[PDB]
Amino acid sequence: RVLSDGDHVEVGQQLMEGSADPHEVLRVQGPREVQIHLVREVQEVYRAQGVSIHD
Amino acid sequence: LNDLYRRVINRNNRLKRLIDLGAPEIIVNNEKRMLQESVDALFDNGRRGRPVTGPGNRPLKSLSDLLKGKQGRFRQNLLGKRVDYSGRSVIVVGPQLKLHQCGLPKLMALELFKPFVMKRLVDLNHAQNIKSAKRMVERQRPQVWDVLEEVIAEHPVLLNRAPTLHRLGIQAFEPMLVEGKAIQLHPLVCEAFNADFDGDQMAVHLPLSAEAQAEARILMLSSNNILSPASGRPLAMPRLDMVTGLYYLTTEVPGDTGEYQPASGDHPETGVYSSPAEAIMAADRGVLSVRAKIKVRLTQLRPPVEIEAELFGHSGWQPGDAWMAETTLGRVMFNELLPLGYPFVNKQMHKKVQAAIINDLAERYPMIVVAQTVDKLKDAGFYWATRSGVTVSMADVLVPPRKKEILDHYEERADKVEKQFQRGALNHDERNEALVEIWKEATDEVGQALREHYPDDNPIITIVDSGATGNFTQTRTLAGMKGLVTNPKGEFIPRPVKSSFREGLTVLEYFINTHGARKGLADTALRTADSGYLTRRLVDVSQDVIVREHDCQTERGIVVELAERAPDGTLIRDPYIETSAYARTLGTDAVDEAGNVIVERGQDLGDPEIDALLAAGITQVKVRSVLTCATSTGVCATCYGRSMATGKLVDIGEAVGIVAAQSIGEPGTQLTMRDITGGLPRVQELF
Amino acid sequence: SNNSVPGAPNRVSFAKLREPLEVPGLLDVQTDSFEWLIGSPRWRESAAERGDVNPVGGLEEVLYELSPIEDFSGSMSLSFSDPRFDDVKAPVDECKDKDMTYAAPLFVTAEFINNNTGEIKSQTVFMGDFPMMTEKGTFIINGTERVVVSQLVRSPGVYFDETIDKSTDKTLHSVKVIPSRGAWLEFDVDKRDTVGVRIDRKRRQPVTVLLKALGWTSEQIVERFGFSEIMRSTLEKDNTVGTDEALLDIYRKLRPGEPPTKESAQTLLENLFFKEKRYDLARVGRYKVNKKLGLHVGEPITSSTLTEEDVVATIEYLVRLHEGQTTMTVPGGVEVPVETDDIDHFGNRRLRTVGELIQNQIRVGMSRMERVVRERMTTQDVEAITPQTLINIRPVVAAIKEFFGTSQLSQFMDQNNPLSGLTHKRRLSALGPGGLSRERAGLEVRDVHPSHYGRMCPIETPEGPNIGLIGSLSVYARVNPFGFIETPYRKVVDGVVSDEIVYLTADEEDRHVVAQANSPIDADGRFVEPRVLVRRKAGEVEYVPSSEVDYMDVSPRQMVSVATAMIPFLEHDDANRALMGANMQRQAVPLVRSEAPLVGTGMELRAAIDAGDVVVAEESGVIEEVSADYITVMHDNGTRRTYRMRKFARSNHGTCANQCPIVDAGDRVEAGQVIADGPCTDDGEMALGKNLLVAIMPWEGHNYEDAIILSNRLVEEDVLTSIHIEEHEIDARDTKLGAEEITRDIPNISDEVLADLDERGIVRIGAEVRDGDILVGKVTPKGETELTPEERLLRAIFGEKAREVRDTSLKVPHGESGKVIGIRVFSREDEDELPAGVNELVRVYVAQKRKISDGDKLAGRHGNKGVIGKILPVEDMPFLADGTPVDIILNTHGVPRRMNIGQILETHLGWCAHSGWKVDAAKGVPDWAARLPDELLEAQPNAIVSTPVFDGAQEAELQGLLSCTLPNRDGDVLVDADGKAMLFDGRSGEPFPYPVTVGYMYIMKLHHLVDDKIHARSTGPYSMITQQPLGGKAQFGGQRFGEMECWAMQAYGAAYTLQELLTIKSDDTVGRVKVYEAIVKGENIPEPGIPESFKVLLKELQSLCLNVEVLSS
Amino acid sequence: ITKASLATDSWLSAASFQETTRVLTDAAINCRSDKLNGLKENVIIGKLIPAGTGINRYRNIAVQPTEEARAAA
Amino acid sequence: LDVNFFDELRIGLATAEDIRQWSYGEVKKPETINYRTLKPEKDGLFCEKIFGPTRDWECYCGKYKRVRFKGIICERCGVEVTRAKVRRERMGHIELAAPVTHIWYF
RNA sequence: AGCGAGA
Ligand SMILES: [Mg+2]
Ligand SMILES: [Zn+2]
Ligand SMILES: [Zn+2]
Repeated sequence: RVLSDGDHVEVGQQLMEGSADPHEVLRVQGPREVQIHLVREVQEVYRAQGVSIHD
Repeated sequence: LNDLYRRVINRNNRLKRLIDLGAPEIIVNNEKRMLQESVDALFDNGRRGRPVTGPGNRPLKSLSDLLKGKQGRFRQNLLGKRVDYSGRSVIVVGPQLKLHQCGLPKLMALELFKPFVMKRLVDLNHAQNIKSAKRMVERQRPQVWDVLEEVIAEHPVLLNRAPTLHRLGIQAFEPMLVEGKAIQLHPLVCEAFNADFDGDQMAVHLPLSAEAQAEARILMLSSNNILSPASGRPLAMPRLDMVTGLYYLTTEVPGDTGEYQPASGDHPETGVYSSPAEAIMAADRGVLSVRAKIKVRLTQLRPPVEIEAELFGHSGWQPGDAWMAETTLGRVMFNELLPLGYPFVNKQMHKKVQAAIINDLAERYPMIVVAQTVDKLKDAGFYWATRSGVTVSMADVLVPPRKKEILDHYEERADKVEKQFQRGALNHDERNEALVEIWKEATDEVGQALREHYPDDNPIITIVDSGATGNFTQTRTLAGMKGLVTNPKGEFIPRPVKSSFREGLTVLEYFINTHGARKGLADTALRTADSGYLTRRLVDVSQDVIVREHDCQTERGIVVELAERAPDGTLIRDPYIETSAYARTLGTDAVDEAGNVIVERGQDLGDPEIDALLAAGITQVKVRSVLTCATSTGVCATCYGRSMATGKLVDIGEAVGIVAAQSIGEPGTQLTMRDITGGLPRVQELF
Repeated sequence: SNNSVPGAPNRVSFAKLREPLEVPGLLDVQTDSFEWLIGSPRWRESAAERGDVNPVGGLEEVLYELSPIEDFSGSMSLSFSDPRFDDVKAPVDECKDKDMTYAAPLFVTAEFINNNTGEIKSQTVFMGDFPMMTEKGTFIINGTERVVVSQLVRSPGVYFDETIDKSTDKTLHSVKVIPSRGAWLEFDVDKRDTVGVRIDRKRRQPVTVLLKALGWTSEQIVERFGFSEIMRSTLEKDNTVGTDEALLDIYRKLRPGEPPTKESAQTLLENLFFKEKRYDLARVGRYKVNKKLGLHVGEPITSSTLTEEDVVATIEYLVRLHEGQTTMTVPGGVEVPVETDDIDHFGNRRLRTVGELIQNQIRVGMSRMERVVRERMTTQDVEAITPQTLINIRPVVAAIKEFFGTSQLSQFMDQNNPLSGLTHKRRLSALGPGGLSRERAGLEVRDVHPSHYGRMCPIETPEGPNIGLIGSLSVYARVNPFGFIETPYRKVVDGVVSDEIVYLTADEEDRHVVAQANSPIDADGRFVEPRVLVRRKAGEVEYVPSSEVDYMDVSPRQMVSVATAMIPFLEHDDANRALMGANMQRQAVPLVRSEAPLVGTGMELRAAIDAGDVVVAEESGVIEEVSADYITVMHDNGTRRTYRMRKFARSNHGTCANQCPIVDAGDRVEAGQVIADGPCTDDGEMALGKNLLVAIMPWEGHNYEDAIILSNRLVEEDVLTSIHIEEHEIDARDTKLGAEEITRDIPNISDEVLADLDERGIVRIGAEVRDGDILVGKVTPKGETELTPEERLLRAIFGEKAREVRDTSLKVPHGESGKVIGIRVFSREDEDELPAGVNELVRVYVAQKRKISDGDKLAGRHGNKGVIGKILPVEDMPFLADGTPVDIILNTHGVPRRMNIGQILETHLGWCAHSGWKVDAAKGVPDWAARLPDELLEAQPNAIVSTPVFDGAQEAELQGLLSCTLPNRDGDVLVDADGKAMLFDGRSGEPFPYPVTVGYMYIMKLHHLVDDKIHARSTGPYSMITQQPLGGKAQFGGQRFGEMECWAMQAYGAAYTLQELLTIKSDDTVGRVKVYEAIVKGENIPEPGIPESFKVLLKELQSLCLNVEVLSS
Repeated sequence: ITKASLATDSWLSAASFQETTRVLTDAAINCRSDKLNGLKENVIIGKLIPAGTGINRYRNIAVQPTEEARAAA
Repeated sequence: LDVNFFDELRIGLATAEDIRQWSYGEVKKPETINYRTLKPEKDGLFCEKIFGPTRDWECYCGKYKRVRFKGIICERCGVEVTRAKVRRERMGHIELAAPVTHIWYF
């Protein structure tokens, strides 16, 4: 469902559109979540052009 | 630099004299300030105030300018040096060479090996002593060629092609003499170098020490590096010509001569043949085409899994056993090239299928077999590509017959949008977007019409759809319509180009077109610069990530999702599983429905394991990774996982850091873009 | 009828349109500008035709602006006038030979006046040896040929820009007044609603402050500038009252550190702007300010300095633009539409041609000379001074010399082939003194601008790290007297397309509307259709208002340069491949024979004749006597003239400059006719390559990935071969020890090694030599050297001369060999003009005949390049049904995805040309052939044709022609309708299962020969301050094991080989001899030491007062 | 990544990397001693990298024939 | 010279005492080489008395010229007769009349 | 030091 005013949110749900700075996510969710974030984002940008790099 | 020193000494001496004579405070103070400025200029000229300039009005190279920058001492002379015992030449494809071989012109080899050949021809008494031998070689006396063949033998050599974007930019071959002045490279390694034969210059280096020769012969040998260190996909795989030849060989054409026909009541099937040899002997006659369905009694190729399981079941010893195979002769001739143990494939050889075959072959069989099979495959591919009958002619480029009707249909909408704008219905931006949408739709429509208009055997569709090279966008631009052309700012020209290159672009269409190509060429340069800088950064950060221990036994780990549960209830494999969970060591034992362990802790998690996990119905698996590695120094073998290149567990000395960084940087440039960044700048920001 | 020149090969063309204008004098860009600089009578007449109001030469202009000059008091003055040139001191060929610069004396009549008493003293002053331009359009400097390429630079004037401010998301406007050597004021508007000066890049202002500095009053500011609210805003915010106060604040801010005064402030501003001493806009600059602001549109131009009118109008325009007005009318000035300017628009990018560059350098030298004069005037005794003793010419001659040598825009001529030399002219480089450098240059200057159409080629461009900065002029482009680039357009009125041609600049095209050349005309001068294609102001190729399109494109191919205009079927090639093909048309080597292309373009001739490598009869007459060296022709009136050929002269890039006559001893020849062709010319047409039979099959992987396989026939019959001449120089200098000597007097020389050498220590002429052979025998005085006792004992064992004079003789560099064409002995003993110190300079010319082989780079004209994988015997070559073996076999896989099927089309057409055709017009003409020009329904075999660039052979016509391909010798058509034939395999013998595209392609031998690329190094010279042996094939190239190679080596885990490389292969000065010894004697390679670069680093860090120590442990 | 690199305990590598003047000034003020443990450093000074064939378990392998081989002699 | 005993590398500020300890001399004249005979000057920027002999194994004046005179200093010119390559190793120092501050730390 | 060029 599209995130809308009056909706209960999570502790990590991206509110708006666009990326988020990794410092903030680190401070909120510890080291593991920021690790997973960074790997996911870099892998995404690479995958977007069809180049395969192991995680 | 010496002059700066002279300035300092002059001013110091003058100061000494000024203090000695007894001078007003003003003069001596000024002289002291001058001495200060001189020492300043000496240690760093130009940092404060205008740089001290020399003849020609140029700053003097201060004593510190020797150290900084690209041209400083650190990154031109210490880590990167010019080296003796090296050569360079243009490269020409040689398909007659084995994968572990490279041509080397006679003069270049003679010069490179001049010490060794001297030694041998003095040992052989062709020359009395060293200096007579040196004279013998400097005039290339006829006797010094045979000795040269003797010495070069079994002496590995490295071949670099700048830039070395990744580890496979430099490989060791066994050199062989060739006549004229051109390093004859093996085609199958072309991709590894990304070296394509139109005036590339490949440098040659010659290992000397016993350790260096062992390293080159063992670690670096071209036949020992097939799989990419990045994603492990084979890099010696046939491509371009070979893949096309194999696609032509192994494809099936119904209705061809010598086909199978089970008709009875008048004659037998007349499609079966006693042995593959019989099939080739028939093909020599103008009877059997190589691409016809037939039934051959094979006695030397292993049947696929189902036929083995049915006819033999348990221990089918194929080298003597015989079985009836309903396939094309070309596929049989292909399957003879694979090792004995590999089952019969019986599939059309798209580049994808070739890649899968080579991957499985490397996973199972030892590397040497992989090299031999790949080389045989290259040979057959070239031969049958020659016979494939793929050529390009205007007549072979068929425009779509419905083009004009589509053009009219969509130009009508374009005129309608023009009219609506002329009545002020919408602003310039809105009508630009409307035209963009209308013309993109027209683009897709003509592309579909062209695709469905082509037959399958056409040279262009044959080359593109076999995976050999190129994409259908290029075909559609070639015949049909090129499309929307990019504004030099980056937007889309709403004209747009409506002409095929076969039909020939008009003057203005060409002028519009030039924008995009020029911008692409410009964008290549800056992007490769930034990519190189990024690789430098990543390498430095990871310059000290090397394996140290086999295992830390750390309980900690990460979780990877693998397949996601379907809403209807089903396990669909996650699309991006091949780069996430493959080649990883399980941190914890898998559990199924609170049942036994399908695969316990400490397994490489290769393809059968993931297949078993998917079949059993488990998604989340805890795998070990470098992130949660307990060992303080570097990482451990097990947590890092499988070496993608070697195909087995990592060694206790591998510099996985450098491999990592180079693998991240290698897809630079080919990493293109289409405000939040999303390209190489975005990667840079993330790191 | 091409006509063009008297001697004309009948190359029929597929053109549908007829050019109204012949292709201009492609070399005019240089010669006309230099003539303008001189003030030649030819330039005088040309300027008279089109603006006789003010014919003044560049020199004349410099002298005029310079003269008169006065001292500080004004008691005496000096003036210049009447520049003039004497006859050149020597002819072109001699100047080329003896290194001396082809130059003529320059004379100026000076005039010294004394105001106190009244006298005028005048005499010619001999400014110096001006370098002149040869007729071909190049200068000769130090013997070499040098060309002054045109520079692209932003014209001065007033430029308005607008940008959004992300901080407030508002459109803020700014203006730059760009002068020539001025001050750079800018009226920038910030997000805050206040307009403010930023004068000479110093910390902003309010504009009203400046205005009050000129002498404006607040009520006057409201009167002129009050209409806008920002102006009232800044008026109140100015909080600054009094003209004295305004000038005080400005003076405090402009030259701080000096004591403010109410006397030296008006002078400051007035000198800074309204004095020509420091703020010259030049003519183009002032013209642009006047046009853009519409102040003096009617008046002629002079006194480039500005007026307060100018600046106040600029502020007015800026504020109106910020308001959003469309048009403004200055009091007493024409209204002009208020709009923002562009930067890259060629109404702002002007061309500094050779004349402008040399004039600027002259002006700089003149400023220096005038400074010297003015300085010495304080110390000049009155009445004892005359101009000749007053003028010191040395700075001017020094400036011109240092310009023509080492100036960026004075480039070493590039005579790879006539086309390369031609295209080096007409080359516009955006980088140089006062231009954008590659680094600082952004990514937006490199891209095409819609204004480029007809003024600069979007296709031709370097592919390296230079794309965009350097381009080539369009064919029809002509340079504005103000330095802009004009293009021809036919004017059409009431839809009557007359032949009235008008040259329009960028701005004028922008105002009007221009059609396209290939818009069909009804033959009545009117458009046969509605919906005629059109371009407009902003550069948008948009749908068209039918009729009343004010202008049109003189012809197709107006947007292409000379190089790319020679690519047949260009319209079928992608821009990338066309760009490459144009680039590679400038790298073809001149072959021994040269053959004109079967398929080409109308430009194959004009390029050859304008390249100026080809002898053209000056006046008509009958050839009296012709020989291989010269042609003597008897003119129609008594007089006879002899053209002497140039035989095997070395060109600037080592190629041959051979000329051979093409006229017999009885022919009558008219003026403008070619009488002796050149390197890459065949009967007047540029022939850079050869027409070879080609197939498009992937053949056994030898033509893998754009690799090329050739018939040995091309080696046997010698259709691909190049002459290369290289010169080796050696000088007998003088030393403290003694002097070198060039003669057979050599130490320890074998009899044989001295056999080739003549008594004078010069190898015998026309002699075969090999790498290392003594070209010239020279010996240097050894002075004093401590000998070794072991050598003394040796010398005793042989009882021979110990000898002193050290041996250093000119020897063939490694990897070179050939015949000795010529030896030149320029000696001080012969009283030659040797540079100070050398006593005898000898140059030996060695020539080699290079044949085609593996590694050599070939390419067609459509970017289809490649090295030669193999050269098969003619027997195992695919041969057609008739038994003709193919010459080349390209790879099919390269065609589609490189998107350059023009070659394929060319291939088909080539075959059609080679076989010859005959359209079967038995029952009328075939429909597809209806539009074909006459005399194209029939063509004998080997009939040359031409397809113009954007108006050539339509694919339907190609199909039709390919259908009728009259048989070769017997009744058999080797190529079917499709263009593909059945080819027999040379090796197996069986015919190939499917037909193969076969035809004739025109390909070329590019100058990237393998012999010049192959290189090897085991041991040789090492660098000075560091080891790590010297790089470069020139010296002895040690191949750079750079950083990425180290990374790759580490990634393998290969450590010992890395250490070996970086220590004992490169740097370690002690290990190196040890590894050599081990190799020679067969022992284990020793252990590596410490590389010698680490210690130089240690010493340098220590030298920075950084105590660096290597602790043991 | 840049900061992580420049925070290493090896001034000879940081200096090789970037912004030479500042890094050397800092390391000098701290009397910092580089232990020469990374890869760039071992390259610069020209001794064997501690990776692959250079680490202390392979770099010093003892190789000798077998007693049976000595018996074959 | 140097060996594999490089276990630790140390960098630090060099005090004036250290600088004059490194130096083998004290250049005090701005003279490189004689314009005529092309030889280094005394106490110049290339002084053989400080940085060693230009050509190996002889002093400036030439009193000693062979290998057996290794490590000896000629009294006449003071040149230490040894290998020439040491000229890449030996440092000088200029005793500034007044103190100066190093730029890098400023 | 400066030019031009190949990949
Ligand atoms: Mg290439
Ligand atoms: Zn671990
Ligand atoms: Zn002495």
